[PDB]
Amino acid sequence: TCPIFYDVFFAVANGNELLLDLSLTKVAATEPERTAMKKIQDCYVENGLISRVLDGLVMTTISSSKDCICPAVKRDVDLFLTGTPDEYVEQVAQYKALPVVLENARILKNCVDAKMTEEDKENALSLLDKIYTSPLC
Amino acid sequence: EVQLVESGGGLVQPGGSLRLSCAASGFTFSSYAMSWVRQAPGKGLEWVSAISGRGYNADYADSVKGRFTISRDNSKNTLYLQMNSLRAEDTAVYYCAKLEYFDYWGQGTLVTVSSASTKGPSVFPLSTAALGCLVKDYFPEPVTVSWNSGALTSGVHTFPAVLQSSGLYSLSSVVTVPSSSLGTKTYTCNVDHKPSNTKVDKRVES
Amino acid sequence: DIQMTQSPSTLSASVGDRVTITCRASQSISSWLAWYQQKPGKAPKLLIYKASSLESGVPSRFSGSGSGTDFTLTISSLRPEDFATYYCQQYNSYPLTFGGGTKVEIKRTVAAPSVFIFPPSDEQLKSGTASVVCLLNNFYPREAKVQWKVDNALQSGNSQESVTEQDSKDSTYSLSSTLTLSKADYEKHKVYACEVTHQGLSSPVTKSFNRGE
Ligand SMILES: [Ca+2]
Repeated sequence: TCPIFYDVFFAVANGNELLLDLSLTKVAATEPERTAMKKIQDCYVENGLISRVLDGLVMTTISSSKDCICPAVKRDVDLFLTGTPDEYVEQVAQYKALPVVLENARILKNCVDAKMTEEDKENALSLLDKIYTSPLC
Repeated sequence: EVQLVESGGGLVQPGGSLRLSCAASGFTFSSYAMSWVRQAPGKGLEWVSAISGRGYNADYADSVKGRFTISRDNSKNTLYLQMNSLRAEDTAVYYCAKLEYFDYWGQGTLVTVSSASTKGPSVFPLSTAALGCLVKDYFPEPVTVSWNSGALTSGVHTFPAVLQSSGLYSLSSVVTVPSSSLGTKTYTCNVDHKPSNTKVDKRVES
Repeated sequence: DIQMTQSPSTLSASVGDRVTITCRASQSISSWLAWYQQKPGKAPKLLIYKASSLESGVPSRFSGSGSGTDFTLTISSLRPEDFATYYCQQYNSYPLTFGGGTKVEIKRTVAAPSVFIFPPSDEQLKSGTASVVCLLNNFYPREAKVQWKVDNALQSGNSQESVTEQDSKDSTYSLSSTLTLSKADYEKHKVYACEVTHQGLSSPVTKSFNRGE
C-alpha cells in the first residue's frame, strides 16, 4: 500500500543525500520541492541515528494500527510540518507513548520548525500531494 | 542550453595522479546529483562515481573505492574527480553526466595510463593484389595513415591498434590494388603520429 | 550490486526490419531503467527513461516495455541512422550499472574473405624482431577462425588480431592477424602459414611462404 511514499520517507530519514537525490528524481520533484525535503533530511542527520530508529518506530506503529495510503499516516505528516510542537507530540502519544519516543518527537519537530520557512513547508506538502495522487500510490 | 565541459585528462604512469574537472552551466547545479561515467577502448559504459547536490554524500564503483575522490564546488558550478593510484585498467574516456539517468553528457576527456614515454612509430612495409605498412612500437594513440598523400583512398583499410605486452601500440594499414599495376606505379604510405611530432613516408614494392 | 544482462550482444538487420533488444536485471528495479544509443566517436544519447517514457526529440519508432526484472527496447521500422550500439542502465539503486551493449549492424549477403600473407620485411628483421601478418579482406559475417602454423606446429599465445567495423561502401569486415616472433626464433623455422576458416568458404583456405621466398 502506497510504496512510493515509504520509499521517499525512507530516503529522507536514512540521511544519505545521494540516495535522496535519487528518490527526488524518481518522483519528478521541482528544485524548490528538492530543497524542502533536504531540509527535512538535515534534521534526521543532525539528530543522529536514533532519530531515524525512533521515528521509524512511530511510522511503523501508526501504519499497523486499527486506523490503517492511510489517512492516519497522512495526518501524522501534516502535523509534523504544519501543526504546533504540542499538537504533533500529543498525536504521536496516542499511537506510542514511550518517554524516549516523545522526547525524539519534540526534538525533530523543533528542528524542522527552526530550519524550514513557510515556503519550504508548503513545497514539502505540494510534493507530498503529487505522491498521494500518483497511480503508483 | 545545458553544457558540460570536461578537462584535465591526459597521460599518466601507473601509480600516479590526475584531477578531472567539469564546468557545468544552463541549470541550477546544486539541486542535482552529478556522476562520472567511463569507457575503455572498444568496451561498454561503466559508472565510476557520483556525488549529491550539496556534496554531503558520494558513492564509487568497488574497483575505484579509496583511490578516487569525487567533489564539487557549488559556487563555481564545477565537478571534480581526483584520480589517484591509477592503473592500466583505468585507461578510458571519462564523461561527467547530470542526474541519475544521464539526460546530458559532456564530450568526454581521454585518460591513458602507461609506463611508456611518448615515442614515434617504426613503419615497415608489407587478379587483385594487396600491400601495406606495419606501424609498430608507438605511444600514445593515435596514428593516422594515408596512401600516396591522400590520392589513394579507394579500398584502404586501417586497423584498430592493438596494445602489445611491451606497453607500446601497433597497427597495420592495407590497400588492395589491381595486380598489373605493381612495378609501374608507386605505392607509398604516410604515417603521422602527432603526439611525438613524427611523420614517416614508406615506399612499398615487390 | 545489480547485474544487467543485455541480449543479444550482436544482431544484424536491414532497413525496415523490426529490432528487439532484451535486458534483464538480477533483482527487481521496478520501472527504473533507461536506454541509450551510441554511435562511433560520440557520447551516448538518451532514448527511453523510466522503462517506457520517450525522451523529447526521440522518434516514436523507439519504444520500451517491462517491469521488475525483464525489459525490452523495440525499434519498429529501422532507419539508416539507427545502426549503432545500444545500452540499458538501471537507476533503481547505487551503484548505477549498465548492460554489456548490443551492436546493431547492417545485414548483407555472405562474402568470403580474400586471404593474403605478408612476410616480415628485411628492414624489421635487421632491428631484431619478426612480425608475420595475415590479412582477411572484405567478408561477412565477422565470425572467422585464423590458425597459425610454423612447420605444421599449431600456434597460440603469440599473435593478436584486429577487426575493422563494417565498411561504409559494402558493409563488409576486414581482419588482420599478426604473428610476432624474435629474429632468432623466426630463422629456426622455414614454412609459415595462416589457415582461414569462414562461413563463406566451403573448405579452409591456407596461405603460406618459405623464408627466402
Ligand atoms: Ca514523522
